[PDB]
Amino acid sequence: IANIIYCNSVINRLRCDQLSFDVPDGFYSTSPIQPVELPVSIVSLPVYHKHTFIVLYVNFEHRRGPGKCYNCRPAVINITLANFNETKGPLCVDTSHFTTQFVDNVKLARWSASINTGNCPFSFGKVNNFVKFGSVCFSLKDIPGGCAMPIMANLVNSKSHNIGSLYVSWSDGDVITGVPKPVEGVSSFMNVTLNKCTKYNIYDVSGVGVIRISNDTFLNGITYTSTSGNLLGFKDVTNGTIYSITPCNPPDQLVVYQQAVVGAMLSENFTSYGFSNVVEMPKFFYASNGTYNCTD
Amino acid sequence: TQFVDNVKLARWSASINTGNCPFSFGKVNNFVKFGSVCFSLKDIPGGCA
Amino acid sequence: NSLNHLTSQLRQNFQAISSSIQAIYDRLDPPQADQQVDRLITGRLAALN
Amino acid sequence: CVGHSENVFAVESGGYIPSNFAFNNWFLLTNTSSVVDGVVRSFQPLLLNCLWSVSGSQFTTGFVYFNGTGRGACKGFYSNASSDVIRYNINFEENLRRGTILFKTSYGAVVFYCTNNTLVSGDAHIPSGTVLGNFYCFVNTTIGNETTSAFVGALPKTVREFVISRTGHFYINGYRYFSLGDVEAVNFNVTNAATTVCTVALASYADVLVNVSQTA
Amino acid sequence: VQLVESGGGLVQPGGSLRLSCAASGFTFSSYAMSWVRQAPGKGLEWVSAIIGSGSNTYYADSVKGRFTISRDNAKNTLYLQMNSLRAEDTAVYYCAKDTTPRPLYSSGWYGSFDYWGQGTPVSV
Amino acid sequence: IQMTQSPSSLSASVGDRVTITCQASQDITTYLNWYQQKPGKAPKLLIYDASNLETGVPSRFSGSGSGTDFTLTISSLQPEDIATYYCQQYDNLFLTFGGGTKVEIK
Ligand SMILES: *[C@@H]1O[C@H](CO)[C@@H](O[C@@H]2O[C@H](CO)[C@@H](O[C@@H]3O[C@H](CO[C@H]4O[C@H](CO)[C@@H](O)[C@H](O)[C@@H]4O)[C@@H](O)[C@H](O[C@H]4O[C@H](CO)[C@@H](O)[C@H](O)[C@@H]4O)[C@@H]3O)[C@H](O)[C@H]2NC(C)=O)[C@H](O)[C@H]1NC(C)=O
Ligand SMILES: *[C@@H]1O[C@H](CO)[C@@H](O[C@@H]2O[C@H](CO)[C@@H](O[C@@H]3O[C@H](CO)[C@@H](O)[C@H](O)[C@@H]3O)[C@H](O)[C@H]2NC(C)=O)[C@H](O)[C@H]1NC(C)=O
Ligand SMILES: *[C@@H]1O[C@H](CO)[C@@H](O[C@@H]2O[C@H](CO)[C@@H](O[C@@H]3O[C@H](CO)[C@@H](O)[C@H](O)[C@@H]3O)[C@H](O)[C@H]2NC(C)=O)[C@H](O)[C@H]1NC(C)=O
Ligand SMILES: *[C@@H]1O[C@H](CO)[C@@H](O[C@@H]2O[C@H](CO)[C@@H](O[C@@H]3O[C@H](CO)[C@@H](O)[C@H](O)[C@@H]3O)[C@H](O)[C@H]2NC(C)=O)[C@H](O)[C@H]1NC(C)=O
Ligand SMILES: *[C@@H]1O[C@H](CO)[C@@H](O[C@@H]2O[C@H](CO)[C@@H](O)[C@H](O)[C@H]2NC(C)=O)[C@H](O)[C@H]1NC(C)=O
Ligand SMILES: *[C@@H]1O[C@H](CO)[C@@H](O)[C@H](O)[C@H]1NC(C)=O
Ligand SMILES: *[C@@H]1O[C@H](CO)[C@@H](O)[C@H](O)[C@H]1NC(C)=O
Ligand SMILES: *[C@@H]1O[C@H](CO)[C@@H](O)[C@H](O)[C@H]1NC(C)=O
Ligand SMILES: *[C@@H]1O[C@H](CO)[C@@H](O)[C@H](O)[C@H]1NC(C)=O
Ligand SMILES: *[C@@H]1O[C@H](CO)[C@@H](O)[C@H](O)[C@H]1NC(C)=O
Ligand SMILES: *[C@@H]1O[C@H](CO)[C@@H](O)[C@H](O)[C@H]1NC(C)=O
Ligand SMILES: *[C@@H]1O[C@H](CO)[C@@H](O)[C@H](O)[C@H]1NC(C)=O
Ligand SMILES: *[C@@H]1O[C@H](CO)[C@@H](O)[C@H](O)[C@H]1NC(C)=O
Ligand SMILES: *[C@@H]1O[C@H](CO)[C@@H](O)[C@H](O)[C@H]1NC(C)=O
Ligand SMILES: *[C@@H]1O[C@H](CO)[C@@H](O)[C@H](O)[C@H]1NC(C)=O
Ligand SMILES: *[C@@H]1O[C@H](CO)[C@@H](O)[C@H](O)[C@H]1NC(C)=O
Repeated sequence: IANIIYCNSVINRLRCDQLSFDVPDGFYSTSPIQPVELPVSIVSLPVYHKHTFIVLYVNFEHRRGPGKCYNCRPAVINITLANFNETKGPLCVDTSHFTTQFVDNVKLARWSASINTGNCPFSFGKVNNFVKFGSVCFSLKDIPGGCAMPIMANLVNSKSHNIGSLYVSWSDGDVITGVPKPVEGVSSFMNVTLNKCTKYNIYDVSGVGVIRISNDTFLNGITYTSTSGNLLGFKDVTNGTIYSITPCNPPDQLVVYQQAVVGAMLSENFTSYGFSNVVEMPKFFYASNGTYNCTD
Repeated sequence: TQFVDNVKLARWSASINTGNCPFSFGKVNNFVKFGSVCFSLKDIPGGCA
Repeated sequence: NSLNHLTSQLRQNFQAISSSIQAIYDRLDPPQADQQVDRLITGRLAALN
Repeated sequence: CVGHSENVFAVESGGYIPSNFAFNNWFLLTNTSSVVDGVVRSFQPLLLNCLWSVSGSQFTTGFVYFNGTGRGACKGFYSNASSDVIRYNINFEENLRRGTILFKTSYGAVVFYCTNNTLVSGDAHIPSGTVLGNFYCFVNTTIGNETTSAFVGALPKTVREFVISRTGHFYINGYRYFSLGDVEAVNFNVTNAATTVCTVALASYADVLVNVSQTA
Repeated sequence: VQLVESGGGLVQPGGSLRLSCAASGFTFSSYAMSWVRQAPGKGLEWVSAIIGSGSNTYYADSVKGRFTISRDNAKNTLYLQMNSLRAEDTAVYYCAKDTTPRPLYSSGWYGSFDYWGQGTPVSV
Repeated sequence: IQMTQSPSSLSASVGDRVTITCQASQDITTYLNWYQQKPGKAPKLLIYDASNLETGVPSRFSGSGSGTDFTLTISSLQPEDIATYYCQQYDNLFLTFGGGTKVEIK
């Protein structure tokens, strides 16, 4: 090591991503850090609703007898899939909305159950994030052409053992979707926050942004998207009002001169980056420490 | 890993193939790194044959 | 022509589950989602070149 | 219909729409997102088999089938072909909130309605999370002699156009809201009739290029 | 693994009290919390418990209905709502940590507490 | 579920093989843990699952039993062993504590 620099200041951070100790004079793009308190905003269309609960129960215990071994693999395993019956065939969801719940019934201390993704294209716990399917079926026995999610038993600071698997089969489509849970008293049809960075799932489109009210009066559709595919706005079917969506942290530009940051171009009227003065320019705001008594 | 052919019939021999596994049974001896590895005569979910 | 070509490449799946990064993280655990996001990163960097 | 005498136009030979038509309340049908500005190519039901005026015609129309049964006095070129989409133009800010829409299928009769008094829907299978102070739409399916009710969702405060496909696709203001299954006929019997409905057209899918501005 | 509580004092019967407990030095969302109090001259009486995700809530018979248990995973804080005080709630309260780590998508058993706090008493 | 700790108090000398038992009134199988309570301090965990020694406790403690009667024995009494003891079951979410015992010095 010859010398080091700490990526703590504005100028030092710009040197760390530029991977150089000297930054040539010019204009550099940058992005503010995203907040972490992101609320959840959900918009959905009211349709014929029936809710199915896919509940998986995992329970095991050590073989009771003359040997009180604890680190050994469990000997008795009892895995059930709620209303699953082997002779009836796989448990296929046949309603519009559903949720998946994992119930651990093991009482042994330091022992816990878990489920892995395996070769499936989705995780058992993440299906509740508005995932779309044309059909979905769950079974405790092998399903042809499906995928398997391994079930594991874990000991604290000790190696874990496989205790079975869950078999899932699916097809693409928009008839069945997975919702988190029917809480008694939450209007999941239209519950959004405004003027704050929030995570949204609006009409089956997920992203992070800011929602606001625009006077636009488009008559066609309920969802408006850009060429990139990103959602630019949506319409409330009960109101008639159209809301716009903006990214939380749009890029800015920093002016560097003689290894120092002298100004910044901004899209908002904030004295950002510690500058004490801000001026209004024809197509952006400009913030700097300048006194505007210069000519060169 | 060691492969032992106990068949004694003339003109007969045993062999093992890679299948869908990302490594060969005999090639594991070439300093292959793993976090864990398990072998079994019955199907293992999320594994290879 | 150059801008429209660059923006249209954002819709490509690049052999991934979806072109939307947030959609991947909403469906898979971080260990598996990272292997899917890397497909979008390499493909989109090629479009920039 | 109503105004300029040309809102209802004379269908050109072959079912084409005149090149100077203002397309007022003629929306671009979409299943998902809607284009704001640009030029797009798509299969749209714009090849008209027959277009007739309802307001000022005194015929009142009644029931309309996808085949020629029930059609009104077509203005201009017309055909005895089978159609796949029926378009109901509905005027300035008018709302179907105070009427019903009848349907005929191969299994009986189906009626679509929207209401605020729970006494009119009969049963309602768990319509949770809704605001109890506003209207919601349901549907009665009569399998012959067996009557059954079901919840379908909600419709906007104002409807500018109605489009129904033979395969049951239900379009409002250019967006597909429901899917009622195969449908062989439809009736727009709503109060303030012959004034809420302006023009009715039977159309078929055709390959078109559309210059869309402000989603119109 | 440090636990510290606050909100003790003297409250008239039937009022309200906002108890609190703070946790640090471990992944807070993976462990079920619990609330327990020791009456003067009595043993330990379990009050309430909360799952790591906060989805399931349990109470004792005397605790049931009077108080609500809540937790905030965004700041590693455990919250309790003392409502409808009686004279028998005069005791010292401890917040405990379960020993079994469970995934956030799973509900599970509890009962083997290993680490406790320091104890904030209340009077009524 | 009711649990009884007996005796509520006992005195022993340095080196005695002290033993304490508590009943459960129900088939708890193996779901019990023991606690250490120094007055003026919060309790600490001694043995879980009725037989496992916690890593933070000296190996001079042992417990065993199955069904409804469970036992906790000390190999030899040391000067800091003087403290309150408690047994608690976790076979049910509405778990209960025992009557509590107060060991004493001689
Ligand atoms: C929203 O999403 C739904 C579901 O996908 C769409 O519904 C499909 O719409 C397409 C429109 O193109 C339909 O396809 C068309 O079917 C028409 C009728 O075909 C039937 O009838 C003929 C006999 O008359 C049979 O031979 C045939 O098998 C069908 O039973 C045809 O008119 C169309 O054919 C024309 O276009 C094709 C293009 O490939 C040409 O090859 C033909 O020569 C001809 O010109 C076409 O096949 C499709 O059937 C609909 N499916 C369902 C399930 O409803 C909605 O349209 C869509 N809405 C929007 C706005 O996007
Ligand atoms: C494997 O574990 C499952 C865990 O679900 C056990 O099934 C559960 O068994 C209990 C006791 O038989 C059932 O409890 C009682 O069921 C009756 C009948 O509905 C009800 O009246 C009682 O209130 C109580 O719930 C429980 O419902 C049942 N649960 C399910 C999902 O089936 C199963 O018995 C265990 N098997 C073995 C061999 O250990
Ligand atoms: C287009 O198809 C429609 C269906 O929506 C036809 O309507 C009805 O079809 C039946 C077919 O036979 C005709 O049935 C007749 O009904 C009378 C009962 O009143 C009975 O007398 C006869 O024995 C026979 O069953 C009925 O005419 C007809 N209904 C109407 C209103 O015409 C419509 O005919 C079809 N036309 C074409 C162009 O295919
Ligand atoms: C697609 O449709 C849009 C909307 O109708 C068309 O844009 C419109 O085009 C006309 C003719 O260029 C514009 O009118 C002209 O406006 C200027 C400024 O007011 C005036 O000096 C001219 O005498 C004439 O009125 C009209 O303003 C413009 N509308 C908008 C909203 O931009 C577009 O041309 C159509 N494109 C195709 C290929 O059909
Ligand atoms: C839709 O179907 C329901 C179910 O039959 C109808 O509800 C009936 O309404 C009448 C009054 O209109 C009541 O006397 C009956 O008791 C209701 N039925 C039941 C089963 O309770 C509803 O009226 C129908 N609506 C329309 C517009 O046809
Ligand atoms: C499975 O279903 C069949 C058919 O209903 C029934 O006879 C059998 O008892 C069921 N078995 C179990 C274990 O539920
Ligand atoms: C929106 O959802 C949040 C979830 O925390 C809930 O607290 C709030 O009350 C909801 N509001 C409406 C109007 O549904
Ligand atoms: C309202 O609408 C007009 C017309 O589009 C637009 O120029 C204006 O910026 C909007 N302003 C407000 C304050 O809503
Ligand atoms: C739009 O809807 C929300 C509730 O969904 C309500 O707060 C708002 O005031 C409504 N605005 C109008 C103009 O109806
Ligand atoms: C920008 O903000 C400054 C400081 O608050 C204010 O005086 C000025 O009027 C604002 N101008 C605009 C155009 O927003
Ligand atoms: C600009 O002036 C303010 C005065 O308070 C100072 O805090 C800030 O650090 C200065 N910035 C630069 C980049 O010189
Ligand atoms: C501006 O610049 C001039 C010329 O360099 C200087 O003398 C003066 O002090 C500055 N300030 C003002 C307010 O003129
Ligand atoms: C349509 O069918 C009717 C009844 O046969 C016939 O009178 C009419 O001339 C037909 N028209 C065309 C344009 O084919
Ligand atoms: C709509 O139903 C609500 C239920 O809260 C009722 O209060 C209201 O009076 C009804 N209104 C109308 C205008 O029919
Ligand atoms: C038809 O009508 C009668 C009227 O009394 C009713 O009892 C019957 O259930 C209905 N049923 C069917 C199956 O169509
Ligand atoms: C037509 O509508 C009127 C007015 O709502 C109603 O009285 C009549 O019963 C309806 N008739 C049919 C056949 O739908």
